[PDB]
Order: sequence, then C-alpha cells, then structure tokens
Amino acid sequence: HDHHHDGYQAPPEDIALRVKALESLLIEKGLVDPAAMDLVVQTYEHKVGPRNGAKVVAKAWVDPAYKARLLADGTAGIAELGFSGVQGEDMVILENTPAVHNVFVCTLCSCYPWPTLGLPPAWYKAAPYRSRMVSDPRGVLAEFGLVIPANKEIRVWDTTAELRYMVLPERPAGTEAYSEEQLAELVTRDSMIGTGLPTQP
Amino acid sequence: MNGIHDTGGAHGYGPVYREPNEPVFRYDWEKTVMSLLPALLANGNFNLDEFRHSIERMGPAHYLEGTYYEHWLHVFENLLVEKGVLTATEVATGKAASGKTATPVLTPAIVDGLLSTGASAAREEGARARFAVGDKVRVLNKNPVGHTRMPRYTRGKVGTVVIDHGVFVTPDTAAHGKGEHPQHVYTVSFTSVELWGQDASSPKDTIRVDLWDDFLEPA
Ligand SMILES: [Co+3]
Repeated sequence: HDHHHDGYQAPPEDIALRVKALESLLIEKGLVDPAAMDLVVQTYEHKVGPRNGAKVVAKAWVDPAYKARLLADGTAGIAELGFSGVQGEDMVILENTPAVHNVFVCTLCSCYPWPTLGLPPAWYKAAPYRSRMVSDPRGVLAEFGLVIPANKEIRVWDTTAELRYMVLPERPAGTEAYSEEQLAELVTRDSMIGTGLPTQP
Repeated sequence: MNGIHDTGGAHGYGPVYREPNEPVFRYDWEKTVMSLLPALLANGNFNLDEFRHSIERMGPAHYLEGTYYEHWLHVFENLLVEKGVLTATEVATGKAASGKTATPVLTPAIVDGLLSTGASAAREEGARARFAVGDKVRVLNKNPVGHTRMPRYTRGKVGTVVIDHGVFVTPDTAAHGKGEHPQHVYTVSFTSVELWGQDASSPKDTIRVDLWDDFLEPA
C-alpha cells in the first residue's frame, strides 16, 4: 500500500531537474526575478502561517467587539492584526457554536486562506479529503479523531468562488482569563480548518 | 469541465492520510515551483482562471499521479506555450531563443506589498442580484467543456441562498477571454439528503457552495 493519490506519493525521480530547467529558462528570458522569488518563498516558509489565524481566534475569544467586527467583515477584521493579501482578499469567518460545526474544503482544487493559515497542507489539496468531505464529513472527521455529536449540525463549506473561509473554533472550557497569547497556543491549524478542535488544557 | 479535478462526491480515493508535522515545502523543487506563480501572474502572463483551467486540462492520470506542485509545473510548461510567451522549443530545450527580452515585473522591492495586497475579484458594478437570502434555488444543469466553478455534484440540485456576497468576476468567461461579466455570488446551502439521497446521508449535515447568479434559477 503505497501512497498513490493522497498528496504524499513520491514525485518523479527527475522533478528537480525539470524544475531547474524551467527556472533557468524563465530567468534567461527575463520573465522572473530570482531575488523576488526568494522573498516569496521566505514569506510562506517563515512569515505567513497558522500562528496568524491563531492570534485572530484568540483576540476574538477575549474581545467581543473585535469578534463582532471580524464576523461582519472578515477581511478588515484580520487586517486589524496585519494579515491580508493573496488568497485572502475576501475573507469570511465561520463561527462554531454548540449547535454548529463548520469545516471547509476546496473540492475543485486547493483554495485556502493563505494570509491567516499559510499554504495548505498536502492532504487538504488531495482527492481523498476533497472528494469525501462534502458527502461524508463525519466519516472524514472520525479519521482525524474528531467525533461530532450526532445532534450537532456539520456545515461543510466548499470554496468554489473567491471567498476564503476560516473557522473560528469554540473556546475550550477551563481557560478563564487566559491571555490572548496563551489562548492562541491552544488554536491548531486543524481547529481553524474545522478538521480538529482547539487543544483542551 | 467534467474532469477528474471535480472530485466532490467521488468514491474510491481512500483514507485521508496526513503527514505528522508537515513542512511547508517537502522538497526544494517545490519552493521554486510555488514561487514562480506570483512571479508569472505579476507579469500578466496569464490570469488565475486560465491557470486553474490549465490544471483541469492535464491528463486525468497525470493529475492523479502528480503531487500538487507538479500540477503547477505542468501549467507553467504548457499554459505559457499556449499564451505564446514561450515556444515548445524553448520549453523542451530549456534555453531561451533570443536572450533577456522581457523584464521581471515581480522585483524584490514590491514583493512584500504585492503579497500583502493581492488582487480581489470583487467589482463595483455588475448584473443585478436576482436572489435574496432565504430563496430556494436550483442549480442549472450545464456541462460546459471549458472552465466552470459549478461543481458537478450540485447540478440540478435545490438549495437555499444563505449569503449574498456581492459582485465578482465570473471565472467561466474570464478563463476564456470573454471578459469579466461581473455578477453576484451567493452561498447556497444544500441538505445532505438533497445532494446524496436518503441512504447516503445524515439528517443534520448541510453543504454550502458559492455559486454565481446565472448558475441559478428559482426552484
Ligand atoms: Co482550490
């Protein structure tokens, strides 16, 4: 049982060569600037990632007025913390409640809120998750060790347009008067996709 | 396009394997491939809709066997040729035909500002909204050979408009040089039963999909 189509299958043995050849071609024609590309890689390797979303969640947990602004205008709300831009131009924040569990997917490709979560993990972009999330959310969630109560509605949001979604997870019990900082440590990338819950203290 | 990429509701893809503590980039080559996208979009070598549609048009098996960034790699090698930015020879040989004839639009000085800004698909004006939140709508049965964002599993299905997001570019036309044709995008809610039938469903679960105005009709 090798990985075949789940996002983690081995690439072709010569892929690095092909990539290097294309890169040189594009530099030689003057289509791309290597120094600029390095800044792009650095941005997504070191500066943009789930910690951003975690601050947004934590702030909404401790600040009701911010939470309301965030839920009314996601893009402006996350911008208050300095997050904005590519693949996050039109954000919609999805609030989990005791009645509703939200989760999102891009069945058609890989659409995901880069400014708050960074680049998507391989599984999010692959056929297993994408195909099954819209038909059997509970079955998929169970594979993540998440069992939603039978009585709790699961809302799956398919990212088919230019809106990007982020889940605002429910605040774990027993975290009274935690600092935003300590709250943010509880917020996993999974809890913001909807495929997990925040850490319980 | 009713291709392999439209995976919603498909069976047989198996368990959702997830790598523990997965790095942003699993191989160095992925860094190169990922960073090429913003660089080439900035040049205006193609738009994001033609990009998606290029990935959609790769062979089904190639699509399934290729890791994610091989999809992008395929687009750069093929879409740039179709757009006449490169020739088939340049891409095969790896060597430019006439030296540095272009100038990179994405330079270090604007990288940060460009990534922080992005390019919204929202537009000031476009077709009026035919639907209001709470309206029952049925997704039209359409099977275009070209780029489309109405997933196959929603076609002919009845749901409820639950959000009107405002006016946006229409990818179906923008991918094919037929203009933006801005119109409203709604989030439509479908019940599990409505999409999958009595047996294959759970009574609580709903699925929300973002659809353009003209994908819809009153139910
Ligand atoms: Co996508």
